[PDB]
Amino acid sequence: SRYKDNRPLNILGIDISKMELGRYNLFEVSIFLQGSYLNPFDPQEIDVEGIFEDQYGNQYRVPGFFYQEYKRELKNDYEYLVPVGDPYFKIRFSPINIGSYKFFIKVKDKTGREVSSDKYTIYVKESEKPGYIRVSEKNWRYFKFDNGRQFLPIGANICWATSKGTYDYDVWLPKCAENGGNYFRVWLGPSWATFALERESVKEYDLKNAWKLDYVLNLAEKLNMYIMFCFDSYNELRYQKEGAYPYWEHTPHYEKNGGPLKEPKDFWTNNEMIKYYKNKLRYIVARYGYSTNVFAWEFWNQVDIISPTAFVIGEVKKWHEDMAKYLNSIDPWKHLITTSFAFSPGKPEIDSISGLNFVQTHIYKSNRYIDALLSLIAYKEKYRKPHLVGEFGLDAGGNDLWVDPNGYVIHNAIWTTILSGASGTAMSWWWDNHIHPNNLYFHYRALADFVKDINFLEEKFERLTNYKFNVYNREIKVIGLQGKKYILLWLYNAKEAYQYKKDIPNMDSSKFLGSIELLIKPPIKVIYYDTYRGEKIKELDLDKNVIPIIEFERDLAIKIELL
Ligand SMILES: OC[C@H]1O[C@@H](O[C@H]2[C@H](O)[C@H](O)[C@H](O[C@H]3[C@H](O)[C@H](O)[C@H](O[C@H]4[C@H](O)[C@H](O)[C@H](O[C@H]5[C@H](O)[C@H](O)[C@H](O)O[C@@H]5CO)O[C@@H]4CO)O[C@@H]3CO)O[C@@H]2CO)[C@@H](O)[C@@H](O)[C@@H]1O
Ligand SMILES: OC[C@H]1O[C@@H](O[C@H]2[C@H](O)[C@H](O)[C@H](O)O[C@@H]2CO)[C@@H](O)[C@@H](O)[C@@H]1O
Repeated sequence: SRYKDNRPLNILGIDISKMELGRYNLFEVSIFLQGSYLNPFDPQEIDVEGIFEDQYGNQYRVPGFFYQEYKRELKNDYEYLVPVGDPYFKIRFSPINIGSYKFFIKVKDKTGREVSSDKYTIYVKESEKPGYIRVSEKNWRYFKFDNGRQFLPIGANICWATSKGTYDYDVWLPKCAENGGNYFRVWLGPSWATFALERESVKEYDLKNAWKLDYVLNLAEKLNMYIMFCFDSYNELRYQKEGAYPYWEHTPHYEKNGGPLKEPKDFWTNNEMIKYYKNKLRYIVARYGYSTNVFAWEFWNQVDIISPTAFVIGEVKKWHEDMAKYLNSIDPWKHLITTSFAFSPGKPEIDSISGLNFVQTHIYKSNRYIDALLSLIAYKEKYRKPHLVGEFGLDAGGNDLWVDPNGYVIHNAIWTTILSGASGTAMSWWWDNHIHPNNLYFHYRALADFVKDINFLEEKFERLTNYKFNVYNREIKVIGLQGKKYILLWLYNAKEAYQYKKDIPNMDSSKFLGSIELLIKPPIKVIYYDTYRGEKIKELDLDKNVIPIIEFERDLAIKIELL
């Protein structure tokens, strides 16, 4: 209990970040206090709350959180955080309406003593921010912002840094954002993760790693990127003898390391563990819930491959139902909630629960993965909520970087997923050893420039059918969407798309290859798009439903407008 206090409860000072701010912007309160508590991360020991009210009756109860300031520096090849001042408490709020808000602070500690502040008034003006990310009410396959604009996630996993810490995100995130990226995913566990909150303990959270997460969230704010926060990863509950990067013997949950659990199976039902997990969810909501740049709360990375001694489907299901209900109830902004599985088809008993707002697929597969992605996307339409292919790679034991240095595998996956009805791109692994050093960001820029001017929420897209190839001496296949105004095609050569040795294609041809006939009514405008250079190649006005295919090396995109 390094942070314990044993003084009578009193507010000593309050700092306010600004009295005028924009819609959805951060309003931060710093609270200096003394009190009686053993653990500032436990609301039964000390409970800080900010009570906000707008002009329209809406009240918000925002939990406060323990905070330490740091100053970062680079010590050769590793980040070092120097503490600045004593720790204190913060409240982080974001206004959804404009106009006036009144608020005050309430604090209660374990003695039952309660103190409060006077009421303060702030004023909120309109801003450029689109709001929080929600499921689209127009098309349940897709996400939107509160203001109605679509959110199509384009990006990759960027789940932890090297020893350089936040200084790696200083490099990766601007490169991603300038190439059309608006999404990434970070890990808040296991204990070795850059942003691990449960580093030494499951009862107290790591203030340095939480500060790094602040920093990276602030960088995403500046770059208009949106983050999935993955709270826990399967390794935490997987025994050393089971392989696959296990970590149970080292995890703070284990009694050997000071935690409440004698075995990982007890995670789902141990009363002490459940209480501390809820405290962690409260801490996460308190410290990060304000942010519209939090796209989603994700409970688990691949919960199905925890130890088989620990995976009890009914208990994992009930835990997800209960925690999703608790998290939603304490989150004033009601962020999206999800979870993930390593098994590519997922677990319908869990994917079907209403408290998970969208489903995911992880798939690592080397052979015919285009067909596998299409099949999984078609299959999971049964859930009637968005589908994110949250992890994708070859099944090559991490050897994607030597097998495919040009990123053709990533290329194939992002085009296939977006044009098959998934909510956004397939999200690659290997951000640090592959995407960045091989400079693969251009693939995302080409795709983003192709899709960004289409409102997917309103096209009523469905997977392409009713088509007829007429192509000789070549095997061309199609992934496509047919909408009320647009038809989007990705054509690929089946004999070239899975070969990765050749250099990046340089500029297709002037020649006719073949044709594809579509069940559509002319006239139409046809745009041919180079998926590697990310540019229009050719435009063609047509009076019939037979679309010529120009010569191309590996793959080609076509945008068709119904006139
Ligand atoms: O440096 C930080 C940290 O790294 C840790 O190791 C990392 C490792 O470097 C990779 O980045 C790896 O990436 C995998 C992620 O876990 C991801 O969620 C996903 O998960 C894998 C899973 O790890 C595992 O490989 C699993 O294996 C399958 C296997 O493919 C086959 O199906 C077999 O029959 O079953 C097992 C499952 O029982 O496959 C999952 C995907 O299906 O895939 C990513 C790529 O592999 O993450 C590691 C951490 O999880 C440690 O070295 C740590 O010490 C170090 O500090
Ligand atoms: O920050 C990510 C890693 O960057 C590395 O530097 C790269 C740099 O980003 C760029 O790609 C340049 O062309 O090559 C450098 C490596 O040769 C390293 O600084 C590494 O430590 C970082 O983790």
